[PDB]
This record gives sequence, structure tokens and C-alpha cells, in this order.
Amino acid sequence: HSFALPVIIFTTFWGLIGIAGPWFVPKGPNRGVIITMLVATAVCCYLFWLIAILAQLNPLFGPQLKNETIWYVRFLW
Amino acid sequence: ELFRSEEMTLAQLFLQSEAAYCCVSELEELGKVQFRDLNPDVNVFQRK
Amino acid sequence: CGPKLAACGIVLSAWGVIMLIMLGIFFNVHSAVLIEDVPFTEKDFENGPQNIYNLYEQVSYNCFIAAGLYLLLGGFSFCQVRLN
Amino acid sequence: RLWALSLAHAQLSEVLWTMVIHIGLHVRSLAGGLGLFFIFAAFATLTVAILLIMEGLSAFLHALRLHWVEFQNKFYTGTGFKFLPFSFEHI
Amino acid sequence: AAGFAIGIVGDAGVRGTAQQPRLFVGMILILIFAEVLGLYGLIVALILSTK
Amino acid sequence: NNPEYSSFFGVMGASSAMVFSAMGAAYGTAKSGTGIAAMSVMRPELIMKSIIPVVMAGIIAIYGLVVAVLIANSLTDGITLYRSFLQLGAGLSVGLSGLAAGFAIGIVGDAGVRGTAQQPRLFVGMILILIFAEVLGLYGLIVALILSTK
Amino acid sequence: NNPEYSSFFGVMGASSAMVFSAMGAAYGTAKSGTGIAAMSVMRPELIMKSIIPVVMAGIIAIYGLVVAVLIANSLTDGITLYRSFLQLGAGLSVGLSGLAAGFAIGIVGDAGVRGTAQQPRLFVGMILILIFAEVLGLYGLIVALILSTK
Amino acid sequence: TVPSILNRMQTNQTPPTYNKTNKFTHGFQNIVDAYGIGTYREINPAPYTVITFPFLFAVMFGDFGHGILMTLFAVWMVLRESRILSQKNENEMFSMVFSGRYIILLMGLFSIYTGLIYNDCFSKSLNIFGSSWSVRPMFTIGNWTEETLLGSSVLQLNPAIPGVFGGPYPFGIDPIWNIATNKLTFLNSFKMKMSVILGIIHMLFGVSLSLFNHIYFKKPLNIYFGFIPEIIFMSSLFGYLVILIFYKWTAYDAHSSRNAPSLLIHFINMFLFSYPESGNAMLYSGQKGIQCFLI
Repeated sequence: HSFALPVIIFTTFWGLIGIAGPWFVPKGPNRGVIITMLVATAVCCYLFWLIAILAQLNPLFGPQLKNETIWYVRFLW
Repeated sequence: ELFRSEEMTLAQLFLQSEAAYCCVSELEELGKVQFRDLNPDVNVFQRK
Repeated sequence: CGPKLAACGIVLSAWGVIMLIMLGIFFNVHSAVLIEDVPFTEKDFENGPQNIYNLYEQVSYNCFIAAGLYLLLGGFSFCQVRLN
Repeated sequence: RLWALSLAHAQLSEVLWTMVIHIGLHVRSLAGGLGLFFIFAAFATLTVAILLIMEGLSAFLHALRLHWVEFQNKFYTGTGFKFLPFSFEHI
Repeated sequence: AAGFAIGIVGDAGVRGTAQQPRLFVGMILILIFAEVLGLYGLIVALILSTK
Repeated sequence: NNPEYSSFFGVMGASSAMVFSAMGAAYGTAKSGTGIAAMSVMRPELIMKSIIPVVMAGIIAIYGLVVAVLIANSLTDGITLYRSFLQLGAGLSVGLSGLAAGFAIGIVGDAGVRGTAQQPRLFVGMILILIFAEVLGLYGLIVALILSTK
Repeated sequence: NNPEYSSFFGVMGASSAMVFSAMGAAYGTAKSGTGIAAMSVMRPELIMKSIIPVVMAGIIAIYGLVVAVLIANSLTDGITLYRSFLQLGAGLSVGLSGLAAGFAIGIVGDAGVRGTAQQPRLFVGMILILIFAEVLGLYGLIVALILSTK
Repeated sequence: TVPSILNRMQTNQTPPTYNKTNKFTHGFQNIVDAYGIGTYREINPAPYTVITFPFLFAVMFGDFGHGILMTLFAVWMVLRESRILSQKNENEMFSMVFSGRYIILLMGLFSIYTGLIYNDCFSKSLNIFGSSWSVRPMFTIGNWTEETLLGSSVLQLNPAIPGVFGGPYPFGIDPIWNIATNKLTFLNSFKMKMSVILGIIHMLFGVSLSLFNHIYFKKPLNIYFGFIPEIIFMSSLFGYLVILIFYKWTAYDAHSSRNAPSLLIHFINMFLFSYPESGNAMLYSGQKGIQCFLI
């Protein structure tokens, strides 16, 4: 197993919203707005999550905690 | 398509003066049309 | 009163019930992100976690009781919005 | 500007928690329940006024500022006459 | 600084409101943008006094 | 190794980042609120357009907050006197640039709002002038982030 | 080897490059901005031409940022006092020449706009006057680029 | 009897500008038109704005708690629509927020999405996410093991070193970063770099929309002497900045943290043709030649 599989799943979910979503759109003047809306939703939502994951990967320092909190996590988890 | 400003054309209209009132009425009832001014002398006491 | 205050009491009722029940649940599961929020004391390290767990239970009950006060604000405000 | 507004919004929310909601928690059921009700009602009022209304309007205008300036100025020339047709639909 | 902002805005805003009662809601928004400077001063002071 | 009487400059950094930016946003808000209030008498519909200078002042205080918090988190007991001066220079460079921007927006917000009520075409001009005023807060943040992380 | 306290002047260079330039660009934008607002009422067509004074005040802030970056990217703990003085000198040279340029841009920008409102032929003269106000920022910048690389 | 004929003119002045509207798109078009009116056949910002404005707002407004509040308000205005259309209009504020109801909903919904991934409700986490962080038993391995003793008396830092740390993480922001004292350093590194990346992406979209605009006007010179050198200038700065950020997030890790290079300093050094031959190391092989070539 690798974190790449969750990334592939998430990328596929929004990739289908940005491709198959447009292919389900009806006819008439609103079509180009709805296509752009679906595509741009997938783009912006995907990019925000992707930056968050890349910043969560390989941390150069970890969390630092108060005396009471770093004690009570011994039992609460 | 709505990703760009919608397509238009300028046209020149030849109008008989008795038909003209009814012509303008039908154009304003249709409501898809904007007139281009050809009378620079237009004012409250100079307008035809 | 007026309908404005009744609508405010309806909004506060819905939000208050939702959030105080969510906190009552987070206190009931002894959530670590609430360690600063629970009113713990220097004695609540003695023998084991049972002392701090009794305080988590107290603040969990307090939140569920507080959601009940937002249900009373609800019932009152759903009268006032019709009465005004 | 994205980061800047986000930090302000987050820390405004943090202090509103830290010196309102935290005070309502108490070691007895009646005093805790009553305290929580009034403390959270004060929190909601301040949270709406400061964050939902005022920082909402700030983020609204700044999101549009970036959008109108540091996005649209690359391509939208934004110079032209509004279509204002002569119509009976204005009656 | 927030006091200066509330002072000028409260004076000019109440005077405008008495001439024109439409201003009041606008004055409340502009007053929150003054009052919040004190709250930023607090945010930084609570950090500084503890970290 | 490091002297005491030394975390002082970084603290004056965090303080001045919040103080002189709060002064900048206060002038920006006080002058813009004066212009908006006096304007609203003649043009009551205009307020939610003409509030923009007040918001362009509120951001200057937040540019102060960004640096002030960034410094106050980067303070430590026995902080190297070098880092401490970099945090002072950051704090002043946002603090007094935000003050400069606070004047620049307060002045053009009062005049721009008054002019806009006398002539509605000015609104596009005013918001364009406010970009060139508010960017002075940004240039203080840019150098302050560089000095904070160098 | 090189002293503690040696970076202080280099930091005050980075700060002064910015702060005084932002004060110059703030004056330039404030004063020309009030001019544009007052003009626009009588002459709505001139708004988008009349931004040039504001744009040139914006360039004085840029000259302050350029040097402030070139100072701040050149600080270190071990800085020989020579390099630190050069950075203070650079930061005052652009910071205060930018201030001088900005003070000129504000005054010539306002007078130039009010004159152009009444008489459109001034606009070429207003640009030529304004070039000689903005170039003082460039001369400040040249001396600051030179000093910060001695 | 005269049918009143016309002809299509050729030597034309520039025609007026228009686009269709509906309940959702109307507000998004109004906020375009208030800033400016496009030239004839110009690209319309409004279809991109339908997402882009709600997105920039929800990045600015990404609290899950406020996301719910904003959603509830906008949903109430949509559900009561047929009643509110009969009510007073003289309250211009109420009329304005009601006229925004659909755009206000979308920005509120995206503020839930950003609020969830940022893992903030009212400056608190949701406990639904797993742990990347290390439980106390993980420090017993001799490596950094003084944490297990010092934690009973003084503040202590997790180093995030391999074998101690939980490794790669698939959720949003880890819940631990709401309770930790150092949180603002880590969270600001994220929001700072994120704001740079999104801004770069939106400028790269803006120049790409410039190409479509120049193609729609069918002008070879605007593409060849405008767009081509413009995008090469931008890409030769921006591509390197993003590559460096993404490279650090892949090639470096906790054990590499000591003497790890600064991204902003490599970007300024590149722009200045001025790597200092000393101090912070180069990030990759041949990088000095690459910096020089790009600038």
C-alpha cells in the first residue's frame, strides 16, 4: 500500500467531475456556463487539496505541546 | 456561446414615414434592438 | 419582542442545539483537543485518568443541558414569531 | 492577501473562543448549563458581527480585488458600451 | 489608534445620520472596522504575553 | 553565548508591526469614514460602493497582524541578536509602510468618495487609485517576510 | 570576528529603503489622488489619462522595494561593518531620494491634473514635468545599487 | 405598402456588448459589469467567475463553522424565495443580500469544503481524521527518548524523524496542529506557500485566456509578439519557483531539516544571478546554469 492510491482515488473522483460531468450536461445556452462551472470546480477543489497534501508530506518539524497536554495524550489515545 | 461576448451586426433601415411609427413599435415590442443616432441637431425644440 | 427578535432566537436555537450537542459528544469521547477547555486542577493527575474523565463527563452534561436551554429558546421563539 | 485575511479570520475566531466560550465551562451542572447558554449567545452575536458580516464583506471585496485586478487584467480589456436595447420590456 | 478611528467616525457618522437616517447601518460597519484594531492589538498582545 | 537585553528588538518588531499598522488603518478608517458619512447625506445609495477605502484600511492592520504574529511566534529566550534585529526591521518595515499606505488610502478615500457622489464615473478611478495606495502595505509585508525568514 | 550589533545598520538600510519610499509613494498617490478626484467631477473623460501621476508614485515604492530586497538578501550575522554601512547608505539614498521624488510627484501631479482639467494641452507638459520628478527615485536607486555592491 | 427593407453594414463602429443571464449566473455577471464591459467578441469573465470568486472567498473564509452559517443563511433565502419576492424592497440591504442568494450559497458551500480540508471549525479540529503524529511510546526507541522524561517537566518538540513519525498522510490538516503551541509556524508556511501557488496558477490561467482572446480576434502579431514572449517570461520565473517548492516537498524530510535550503532565497538568488557560493547549499545538480538560463 502507498498514499499514492488515496491520491489516485481523489484525483479520479474530481477528474470524472471535470470530464464525465461535462458529458452529462444538457443542450441550450446555459451549457457553456455549466461545463465551465463543472471544469473550474474540479480544478480549484483539486488544487487546494493537492497543495494541502504536499505540505502535509515529509514535515521538517513536528507538533510541540504544553506540559499537561503532552501528558494527557499518554492515556486519551 | 457564453464564454465570450455575444455576436451582433449593425444594419441600415429604409423606412416609409406612415409605416415608420408601427415599424418602431414592432421593433420596441421585439426588444432585441438598439438604435444608432443619425441626427446630431436633436434637442427639445429641434427634435422632429 | 417583534418578529426580528423571534427570528434571532430561532437562529440561535438551531445553531446552539447543533454546536452544544457536538461539544457534548466531543467531551463524552474524552477528545484531546478539549484538554484546555475542561476546568482541570492540580489534583486531577492522581492515580490515573479517572479524575479527568469525571470532569469530561461533567462538561459533557453541561453542554447537553445548555442545548436544552436552546430548545426552550426554540419553543419560545416559535411562539413569538407567530404572536408578533 | 489570501493568507493575510485567513490568519486574521482564524485568530479573531480563536480569541472569541478563548475569552468567551472557554469561560462557560464549570464544575457544577446548573451553573455550567446557564453559563454556557449566555456565553454562547454572546459568542454568536460577536461571531456574526465581526466574522460573518464584517470579515465576510472584507473577503468578498478582496477575492473580487484579486479577481478584477491580478486575474482579469491579463485578458479582460473591459472597455465598451453596455447593450441597452430600445424596448417596451422597460415598461 | 482604534480610539482615534472610533472618535472621528462616531462624530462624523452620528452627524451624517442625523442629517440622513440611511447612514446608520453604514456607520455600524465602519465602526466595526475601527473597533477591530483594538482586537488585533489584543491578538498580538495575548501571543506576546504567553510565547 | 547570546546576551540578554536582546529579545527586546524583536519584541519592538512585533509590537511596531501591530502598532504602526493599527495607526495606518486608523487614519485610513477615520478619513474614509468621515468622507462616507458626509457623502451619505447627498447620495444614500452609494455607501456599499464607497465603503471600499475602509476595507482597504482594515487590511493594513492585518498586514501588521501577519508580521506581528510571525515575529511573536519566532521570539525565544536567548534569541540571537541578529535574528532580533531582523525582526525589528521587519516590524518597522511593515509597520511604517502600512502607516504610509494608511495615509495614502485615507486621503484618496475621503476625496474619492466625495468626488464619486458628485460624479459616479469616479468610482472606477477611485478603486484604481486605492490599488496603488494599498500596495504600499504589501511592499512592507514583502520586505518584512524576507527579513523575518532571512 | 565582526561585531554583534553590526547587522543593525544593514537592517535600518532595508527598513529605510522601504519606509521612506513608501512615504514618498504615499504622498505622491495621496496628493495626486485628491487632484484626480476633484478634477473628475468637471472632466469625467480625463480619469484614465490622469492616473499617470499615481503610476509614477507607484514606481517610487518599487525603487524602495528593489533596494530593500537587495539589502535584505545581503544580510548575515558576520557582516563586516563596511558592508553594513553600505547597506544603511543605500537604504537612505533610495529611501530619501524616493521620498524627494514622491514629494515632487504629489505636487506636480495635482497641479498638472487641475491644469489639464481646464486645458487639455498641458498633459504632455505634465508628463515631462513628472519624468523629472520620478527620475529622482532612479538616481537614488543608482546610488543605492552602487553603494550596496561596494 | 412599402415592406421597409434593410442591409447589413460593413464600415462599422464597435457594436454594444451583451451576455445572457439566469438566477445563478446573473449575480456573477453583475460583479463583472460593475468593474468593466468587454469589447465586442471579448472573453466573458463571468463563467470562470462562477467558481473563481467562491474559491478565492472560501480560501479567505475557510472556517467549517462559518461555512455552515453562510450555507444556512443562503439556503433560507432560496427556500423562502417565492415569499421574499412579495416583501418590501425599500430595505436595499435585505434586497441586495437576497439578490446575491445563489452566489452567496456557492461561496458558503466552498467555505465548508475549504473549512473541512483546513480542518478548522471555530479554531477547533474535527476528530474524524486519523493521526500522522506520534504517541508517547514511539519515543521509547532510544532515538530522541529524553522526550519521555523531559515531557514530565518541560515543553518538548516532536522532530518528525522516520521510525518516530507516522509517515505520509491522506486527510486534510492533521487535528494535532490545532492543539500544538508551534501550530502557527507550520500553518503559516502552508497558507503562505499556498497563496503564492494559487496566485501563480491564476496568472498562468489569465495569460492562457489572453491567448484565447488573441485567437478569437484572429491577430497573428498579438500572439507571436505578445503572448509568446509574455508566457515565456512568466514561465521562466514561475515554473522554477513552483518546481523548487514541489521538489523540497518530495526530496527533503525531517532528518534533512538541519541545513535545509530556503525557497525564497533560491528564488531571489536566481532573479539576481547571485548564488552566494557559501552558506545554504544548492538544491539540485547544475542549478546555477539553470538559474542563469531562466533569468
